[PDB]
Amino acid sequence: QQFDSTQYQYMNIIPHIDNPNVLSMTQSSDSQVFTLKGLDQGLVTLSVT
Amino acid sequence: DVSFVSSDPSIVNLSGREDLVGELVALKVGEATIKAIAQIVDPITGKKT
Amino acid sequence: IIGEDKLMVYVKTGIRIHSSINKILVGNEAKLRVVGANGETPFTYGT
Repeated sequence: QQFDSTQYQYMNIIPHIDNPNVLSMTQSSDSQVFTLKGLDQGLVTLSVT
Repeated sequence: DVSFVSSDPSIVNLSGREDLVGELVALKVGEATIKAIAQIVDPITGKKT
Repeated sequence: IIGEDKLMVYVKTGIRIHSSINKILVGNEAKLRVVGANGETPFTYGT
């Protein structure tokens, strides 16, 4: 079962990236949602804990 | 992947077997299309797209 | 009978490269591996 978005404010969310110079990240005004941005040509590995 | 397909292999053939190479040979006077197709493999389901 | 249990055996295609990083500094390293194209790890094919 998924948790409701209103419970993610109780969670320690930690994103993980190998190459932040090709693909950058920020967290949004919702704790459940992150904004990614491409900066130069390449490929990047991503996960979240 | 990139894979290649000739409209008549007897006017223009590919120098392959499994036809990823993009190398071609002209065999007769004529006109042909070679279609190239770029495809990703899904690493979670094995689906080509 | 005192028990029954059930191994699922999947038999499945080709190869890919795998690494958890694809950037390296000058003077640094990264260890690369093969993995199968379905997901076959060096545990089960590497022998």
